[PDB]
Amino acid sequence: NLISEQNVTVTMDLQPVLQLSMQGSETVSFVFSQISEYIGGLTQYGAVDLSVSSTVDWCL
Amino acid sequence: NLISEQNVTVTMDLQPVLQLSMQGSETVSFVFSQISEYIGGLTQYGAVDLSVSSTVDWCL
Repeated sequence: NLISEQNVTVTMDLQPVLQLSMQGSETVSFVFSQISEYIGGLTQYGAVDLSVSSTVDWCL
Repeated sequence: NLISEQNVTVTMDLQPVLQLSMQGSETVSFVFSQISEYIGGLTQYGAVDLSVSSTVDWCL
C-alpha cells in the first residue's frame, strides 16, 4: 500500500454584496409662492428611484 | 583413535539497520495575508510522511 500524495487547499469566501443605487436629485425643493400651492401643495412624481443589489435577504 | 581434522571459523555480525526516510517538503511555509487566514489559520494536510526501517525495537 505504497502512497505518494499531493494536497491542494481550496479557500472559498462569499463576500456579501450590498448596494443601494439611487437615481434622481439629492435635493428635493418645494417652493410655495401661489395661493393654490399653499392650499393644495406641490406633488412631485418620480423624484427619486432606488435599485437594490444584494446577496442575502434584505429589508428596505 | 587416529585423528585428522580441519577447522573453519565462522564469524556472524548482526549490524543494526536504522533508517528514517522522509518524503515531502523540508520547508513548510505558512503565509497569513487574509483576515480569514489570521482568525482560523492554515491547515496543511499530508505535509510530511515518515517511513521506518529497523531491526530492533524502536520508538519514534
